[PDB]
Amino acid sequence: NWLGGLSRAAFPKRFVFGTVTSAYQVEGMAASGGRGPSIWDAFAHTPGNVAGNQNGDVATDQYHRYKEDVNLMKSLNFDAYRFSISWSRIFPDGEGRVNQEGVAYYNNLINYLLQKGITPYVNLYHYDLPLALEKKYGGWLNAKMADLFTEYADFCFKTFGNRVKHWFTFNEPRIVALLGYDQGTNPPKRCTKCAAGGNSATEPYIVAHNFLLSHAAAVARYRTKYQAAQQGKVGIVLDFNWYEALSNSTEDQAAAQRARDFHIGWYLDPLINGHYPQIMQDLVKDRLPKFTPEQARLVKGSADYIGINQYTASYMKGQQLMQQTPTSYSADWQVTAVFAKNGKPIGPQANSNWLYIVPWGMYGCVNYIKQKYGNPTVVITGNGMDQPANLSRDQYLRDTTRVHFYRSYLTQLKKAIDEGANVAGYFAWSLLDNFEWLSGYTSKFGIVYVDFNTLERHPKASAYWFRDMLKH
Ligand SMILES: OC[C@H]1O[C@@H](O[C@H]2[C@H](O)[C@@H](O)[C@H](O[C@H]3[C@H](O)[C@@H](O)[C@H](O[C@H]4[C@H](O)[C@@H](O)[C@H](O)O[C@@H]4CO)O[C@@H]3CO)O[C@@H]2CO)[C@H](O)[C@@H](O)[C@@H]1O
Ligand SMILES: OC[C@H]1O[C@@H](O[C@H]2[C@H](O)[C@@H](O)[C@H](O[C@H]3[C@H](O)[C@@H](O)[C@H](O[C@H]4[C@H](O)[C@@H](O)[C@H](O)O[C@@H]4CO)O[C@@H]3CO)O[C@@H]2CO)[C@H](O)[C@@H](O)[C@@H]1O
Ligand SMILES: [Zn+2]
Repeated sequence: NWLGGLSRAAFPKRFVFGTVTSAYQVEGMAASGGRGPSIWDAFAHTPGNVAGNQNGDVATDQYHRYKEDVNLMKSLNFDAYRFSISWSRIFPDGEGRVNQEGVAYYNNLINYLLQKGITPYVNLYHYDLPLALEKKYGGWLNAKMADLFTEYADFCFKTFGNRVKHWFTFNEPRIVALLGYDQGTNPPKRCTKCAAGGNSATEPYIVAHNFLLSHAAAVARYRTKYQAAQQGKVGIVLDFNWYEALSNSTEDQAAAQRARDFHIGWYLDPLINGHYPQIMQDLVKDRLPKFTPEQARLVKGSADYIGINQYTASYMKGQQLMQQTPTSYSADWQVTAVFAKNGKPIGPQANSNWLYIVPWGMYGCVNYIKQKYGNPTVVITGNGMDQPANLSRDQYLRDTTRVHFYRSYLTQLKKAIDEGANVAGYFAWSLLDNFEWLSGYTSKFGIVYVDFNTLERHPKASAYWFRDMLKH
């Protein structure tokens, strides 16, 4: 069957199904309703940065259309909606004055979701640092971010936490560290060779450390001030793509494990075990900041659940570990990614060049977290694939590849859960075609088509797939 035996009955009782967006990617009204600019507003408005010089000024205009979009998700039988609050929509300068119109938007959205029986899962941060904080403090390079983020988090807990019971602090700090500070292709565009300055061998580690410390401080505030009354939870969202040893050699198996440690262990070992992975300590040495015992104790156990964004997989080929002059976080891994084995590609690519369709990667990631980290509560916080630009409306709607993608990936997730993985929920990226960062509007991840000329929504085949699969 086109559902392939999948239904709510195929997953644990009370298992949560949702869709996901992020503020800058869908809201629009980027310079309206009192919102202050983020580092992404500045970046996207700079010619050459984004495909077609596009930006999120309007995006999908969810700001005005949110009731349409909530009605749609309810009609598709989803239980939950993961979205983010724009920090600069609440605090236009990142600190100080509150934008009451901004607060009103999120109240209206949260209240309508609950009215419609959709549980809000709320991210505090999704790449969108207030520009004022980047300029004044140097953003995530500054340890003061822990205080600044905590004050922002505190406001959100106070203001929305009587209704919001499922929080995330950050979205993919690895990608911020990697693209913002190693490669320098995302804001603030820092790297060794970059015009804005930087150092690809040191800054990604500083940035990751400050995300972990800020996460821990915000959760400490939640637990000490808000938890007793509000009785909600706070997690974090981490990207994890699977790495499989290219061969059964000791070298290749070590390479795959090294890649896992530099990718997900970078954050999970501090969050679960209170230290960075040993291999990163051994290889990165004095470039890897050290948690004090007090900080390690604040960070350890500070996530109530682990959000995982899972998309793809690759093979890893090893080498003899070498003494090398440090150049970048990326080069520190001492591995080679490989996308074919025995002459056959690991899988076909979606529109995004990095996204190989490899459903067994979902099983790989979830099983690995279960076995390595004491089976923590995991939520799949984003999974999906993209169509290219320039298709007709009807071609977008007949998204048979995406239907196959979800059926296969969810079957692999089911396999891991049936083997005992502690997965509490699953969220499809995305509800809507949206502003896909550097790809702008040239990458279409939605189960719902958005006509970017008219802003009309049209559910794709994959939307009706979810509706059928999720019927109560
Ligand atoms: O309906 C509005 C809109 O829907 C869009 O999506 C369509 C798909 O294009 C179409 O293929 C899909 O057909 C499903 C059907 O809904 C299921 O009920 C049926 O399930 C069968 C299954 O085939 C058997 O193997 C199994 O044993 O039994 C079940 C249940 O009896 O499977 C077919 C697919 O083969 O329906 C979607 C939703 O309508 C359309 O693209 C668009 O044109 C429509 O406007
Ligand atoms: O994109 C959809 C949606 O989900 C989330 O998107 C994240 C993904 O979770 C994350 O895996 C993805 O990471 C990519 C990254 O964007 C690429 O820049 C990077 O490219 C590699 C390249 O493949 C290599 O050949 C080269 O050597 O190195 C570069 C990196 O230096 O590959 C990784 C995947 O391995 O990034 C997405 C965001 O850009 C987000 O939460 C959401 O907002 C997205 O819309
Ligand atoms: Zn509008």
